[PDB]
Amino acid sequence: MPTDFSIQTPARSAQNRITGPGMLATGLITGTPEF
Amino acid sequence: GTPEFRHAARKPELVCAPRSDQMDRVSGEGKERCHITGDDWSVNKHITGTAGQWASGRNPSMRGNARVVETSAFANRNVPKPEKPGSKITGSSGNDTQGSLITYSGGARG
Amino acid sequence: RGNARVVETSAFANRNVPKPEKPGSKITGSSGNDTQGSLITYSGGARG
Amino acid sequence: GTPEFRHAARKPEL
Amino acid sequence: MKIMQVEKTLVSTNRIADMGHKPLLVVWEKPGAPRQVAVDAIGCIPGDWVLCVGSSAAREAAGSKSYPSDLTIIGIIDQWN
Amino acid sequence: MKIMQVEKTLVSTNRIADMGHKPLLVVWEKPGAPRQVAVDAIGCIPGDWVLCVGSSAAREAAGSKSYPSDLTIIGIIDQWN
Amino acid sequence: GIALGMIETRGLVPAIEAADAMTKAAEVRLVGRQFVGGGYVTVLVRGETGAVNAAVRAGADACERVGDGLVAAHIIARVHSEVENILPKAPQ
Amino acid sequence: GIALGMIETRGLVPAIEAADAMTKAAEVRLVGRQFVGGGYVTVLVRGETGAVNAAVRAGADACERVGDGLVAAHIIARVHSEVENILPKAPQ
Amino acid sequence: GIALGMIETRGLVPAIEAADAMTKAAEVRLVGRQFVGGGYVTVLVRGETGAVNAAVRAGADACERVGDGLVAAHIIARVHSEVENILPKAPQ
Amino acid sequence: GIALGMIETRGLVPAIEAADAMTKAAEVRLVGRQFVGGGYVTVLVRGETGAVNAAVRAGADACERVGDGLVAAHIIARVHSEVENILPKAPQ
Amino acid sequence: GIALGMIETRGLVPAIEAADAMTKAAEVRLVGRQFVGGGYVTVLVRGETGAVNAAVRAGADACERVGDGLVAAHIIARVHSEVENILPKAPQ
Amino acid sequence: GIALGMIETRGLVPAIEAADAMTKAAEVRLVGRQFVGGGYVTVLVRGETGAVNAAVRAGADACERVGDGLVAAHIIARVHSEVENILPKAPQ
Amino acid sequence: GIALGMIETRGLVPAIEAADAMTKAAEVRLVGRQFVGGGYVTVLVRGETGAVNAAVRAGADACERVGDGLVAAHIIARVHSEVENILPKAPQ
Amino acid sequence: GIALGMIETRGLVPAIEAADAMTKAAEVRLVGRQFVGGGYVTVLVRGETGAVNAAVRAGADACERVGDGLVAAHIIARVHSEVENILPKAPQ
Amino acid sequence: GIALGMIETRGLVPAIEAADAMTKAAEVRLVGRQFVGGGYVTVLVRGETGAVNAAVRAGADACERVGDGLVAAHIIARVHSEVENILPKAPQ
Amino acid sequence: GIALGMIETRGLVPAIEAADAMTKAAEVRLVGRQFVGGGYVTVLVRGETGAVNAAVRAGADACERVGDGLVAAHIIARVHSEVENILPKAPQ
Repeated sequence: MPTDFSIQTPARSAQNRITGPGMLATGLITGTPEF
Repeated sequence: GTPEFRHAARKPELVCAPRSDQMDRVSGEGKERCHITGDDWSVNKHITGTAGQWASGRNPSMRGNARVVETSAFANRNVPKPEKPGSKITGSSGNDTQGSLITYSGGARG
Repeated sequence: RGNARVVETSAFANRNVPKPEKPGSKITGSSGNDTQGSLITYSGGARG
Repeated sequence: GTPEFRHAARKPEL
Repeated sequence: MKIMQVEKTLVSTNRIADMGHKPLLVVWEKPGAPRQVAVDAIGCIPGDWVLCVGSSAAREAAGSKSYPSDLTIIGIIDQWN
Repeated sequence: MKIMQVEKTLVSTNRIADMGHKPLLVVWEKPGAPRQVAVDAIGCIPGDWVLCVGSSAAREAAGSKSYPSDLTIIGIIDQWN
Repeated sequence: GIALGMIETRGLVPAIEAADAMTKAAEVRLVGRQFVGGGYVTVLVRGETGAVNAAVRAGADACERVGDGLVAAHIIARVHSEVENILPKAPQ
Repeated sequence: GIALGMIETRGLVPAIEAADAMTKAAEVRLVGRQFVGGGYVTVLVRGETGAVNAAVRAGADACERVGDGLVAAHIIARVHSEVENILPKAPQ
Repeated sequence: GIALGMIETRGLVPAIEAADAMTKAAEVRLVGRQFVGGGYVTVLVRGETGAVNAAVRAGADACERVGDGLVAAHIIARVHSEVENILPKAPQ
Repeated sequence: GIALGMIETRGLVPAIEAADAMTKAAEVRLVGRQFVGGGYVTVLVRGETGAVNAAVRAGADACERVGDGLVAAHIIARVHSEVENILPKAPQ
Repeated sequence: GIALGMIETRGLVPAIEAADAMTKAAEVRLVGRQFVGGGYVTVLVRGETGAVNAAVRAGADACERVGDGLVAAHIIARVHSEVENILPKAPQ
Repeated sequence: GIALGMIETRGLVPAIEAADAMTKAAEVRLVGRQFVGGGYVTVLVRGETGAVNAAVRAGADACERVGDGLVAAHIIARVHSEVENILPKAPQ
Repeated sequence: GIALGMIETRGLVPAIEAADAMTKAAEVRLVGRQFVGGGYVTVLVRGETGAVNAAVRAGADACERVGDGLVAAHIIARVHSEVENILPKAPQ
Repeated sequence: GIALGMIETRGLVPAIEAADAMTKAAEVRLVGRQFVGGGYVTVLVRGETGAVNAAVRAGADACERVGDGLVAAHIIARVHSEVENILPKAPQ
Repeated sequence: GIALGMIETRGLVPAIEAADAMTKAAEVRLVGRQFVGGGYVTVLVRGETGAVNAAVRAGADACERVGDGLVAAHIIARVHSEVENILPKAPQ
Repeated sequence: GIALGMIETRGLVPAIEAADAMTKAAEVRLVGRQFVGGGYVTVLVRGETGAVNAAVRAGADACERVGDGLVAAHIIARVHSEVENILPKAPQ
């Protein structure tokens, strides 16, 4: 019985965290901290 | 009465939850103790938005460790008190020993 | 004689209906605040 | 707020 | 007991809670006599000659031995005047 | 009960201790009538028509059976005269 | 007076006892008597707020042990204008 | 007279037995029979107080073991001028 | 307002309480009180969906302890034009 | 169409929900509402046979848990001409 | 009238609920809202005695489970000419 | 009179009860009402020594079980001249 | 929209967070902030009833986490005229 | 109204079912149906906050098992004024 | 002709097959075919509830094993007026 | 600035330390210091989002061990325009 879109999809390859310059070199910096 | 039927022939006690057993998040018209059926402004867990994490996570917050004594008339309700004034006065004075503690100059029972 | 013996909806059948907790009064001052008579009630189910 | 405190920070009933 | 005619009703909202939910009626020995008030233990319409009892008796008559009342209507006279 | 108007307050410092801390009010059936005194079990301002119970009941009316007074204000009449 | 007292009973004999007792207790006007259905009968009085409070309390005590009994005794001192449309003005 | 006897019953057979008994047992006038709903029927009589007391007593005893029985039997010595308007003047 | 809010009560005293509590809690209109029979009385109000939600919640809380009680509390935020025939336009 | 669909409920609140759920659900006309006594209310609809089958199922599901609930949900695809006299034509 | 209803609460939310209830439930006038300190808020109303009794009862029930709750609900039938000067004439 | 009675309470409702009861008990003048802070409210009366003794005893009994309760009832028959500087002369 | 929503919090930081959340979440206007004392802070929002309900709920969720937290959340759809005087209708 | 309700689905058939249930349940307005690509079809409704809560609840229940189903049911009682420029005004 | 039948399929071939089967099997007019994105196509019919309940059964039988298959087979017996804006008109 | 920072503390001495630590830490303005009541003092700062982030972290770390301590440390990156009316502009 035909069951699924048989077309492979790039978007549907996954599932049918915040990346920013803030991430870069976090450990190295020494300075005022925010939270 | 359906074709099938003829061929085949061949809950809460109270609409309003107990007043003692529930406390409502929003009192007043926001109360959810009574079960109103129908189209009623209530929202399933399916539905997302408006409240929950959508009101709670917008602004960062830190809850500090400072829970301190309340100085108030109500917190002082059970303050330690000195021994109650008494009266050894005799004669007709309206010397009631059973009512509220009236006191005279120097903490003398009145 | 068919098989249909069903509930009576009546004042007498509702005599032992489940009822919500009885209103009480924490009112003070001279109000004729009798707590022992029949349940009089005010607007909002407030004991009267 | 003592310099040290900051540096480190880096009865009867009646 | 005294033979007193009901004149009207009386209403004290600030009445003591010990009075319970009991009607109170202005009464008089004749029109123009001093007006007393009695707990209406019977149901009496205005203009009714009635039987009013003394104080300790009144309390029991009004429904409880400790009831606060020194006057109570214990009956309506079948015919008076 | 009697319908009596409050005229003023009364103060006995030498009152018996059994009277407790209870207000006392001069009362009268009309201005010019004999002045009685009643334990004010309700709070009554001067000029208030009031309901006053008599024997026995009064003792329970303010304080217990032990409490003394033979006259007590058991209410204020919502409207009189 | 514009306050509404009302006493409901399981039948008419308790209701007449309530109406009589309410009318006798204080200066209130018996404005209606209703057969709700199922044997529920309601008596409704309109008077001054103190008078209605005095009436309803006396009516309920009178009819509590009369007949099948009392259901409700309610006082409403300020009645909304919208509810005055479903309230009788004179008994039938 | 202006006294009222009311005998509520479950059904009309006990009410008609109650009303025969009341009317034969004292000089009282059957003023009404009311169907209240839920099978409550009130038979109301009017006469001087002693007649109403005798009548209500006879009626209660009569209608007690007839059918579904007596719900209430009540005497009102004097009836308020306001309760008069909720009371049937003549039987129907 | 085209939302309907209906409270059902056992008896009329709880229903009048609900009408009053609903009409005073929200800008709703008491449109009718219906004696369904079996001692069921339905009070129907009509206003905007928020006013009707508030009003029904208020009515339910208010009538839950007056008399025999609340049988139902319901909202119809949009009502079909067919049902407007079986719905009472004005309390009478 | 001449098919009859008939929801019956204990109370009027469940019945207005059933009527509204039956009218929104399919192309059917609400032909009447009856108070049968004893708490019972019967909403009746008329339309083509499939219209009525889809309405009487929408109505039953809607009012099933509203008020004292559903007593009967029944479809008759053609009614005898004698049964048309005991059926209302338009709601009142 | 010259009667006083006072409803002390812990917080102002229970006090505003207490004052809405009092004002809607009887013909009483909100004369003041006082912040006493320690989170005690007194809402005071003035009207004839029966109105104040109904109002204070409604208010107490209303403000009881709102927030930190009711500290006190008290009625004074007649208020001394001296207590008048410690009482707010108009709300602020 | 120059004697000073004074009654302190955990809130304003007990304080008004005390002031009213004191003013009603005997011929004393309500000279001040203070919000001490923390919810402590003090009522102060000035009158003849016997009148003030009668007033304060009656005030304390009145407010003992009202609200959160009584804190102090004190009588000072002869008040020092220096203490009359921290005593109010007329209430606000 | 005359509906009134008040959130009582312990502290001004919680109250401010609450206000922000309510305003952002729903259509409400921030009518007032009153410092109750004892540290209770009340933020009042007036809006359409439903809007007010949603806003208050959102605020409650948000405020509880920060500071001491929610003391109360209340919605009064219809505010009596008298109450309007006490609540700070003016935005300040 | 300004509340926005949004029911995304996997296909147009689950979104026409969701749109029908939303529009019938409450007084909302389909403000746009969107094809997002991937199969996602969003149904956006704008009405009062009470109406939108009722509508989205009805829509989410209706389309849950229809077709490929419900992805998201989401209510925003008030969007920011900049989020209103990426919202459709009328359906295409 | 107010009911809607809707077949969603994975491709245009299953959809054209369903359209043919539906239109041949009962009295339904083909109102539109929508490309939904992601390979979903939806064939909508409009007719009576029986015509349509018979068409959508016939259509799902045709296209179940044709191509990638059927995603949804839904019938809406009465379509809300608002939902008709998001529905293709019959010239499609 | 647009971002709001807030440090609540139990006492002024902890708050002055937070105000100093916050203002020294980043480019924020001390817009207010408020005595809430009950010994709660809030220090409020308005600057850019980055500065207010860095500042409020400095304050919370400084005042935590000072005196009674910190109740809360909150950043609102953009308060609603309505919350501006209840926010101080310059300390007093």
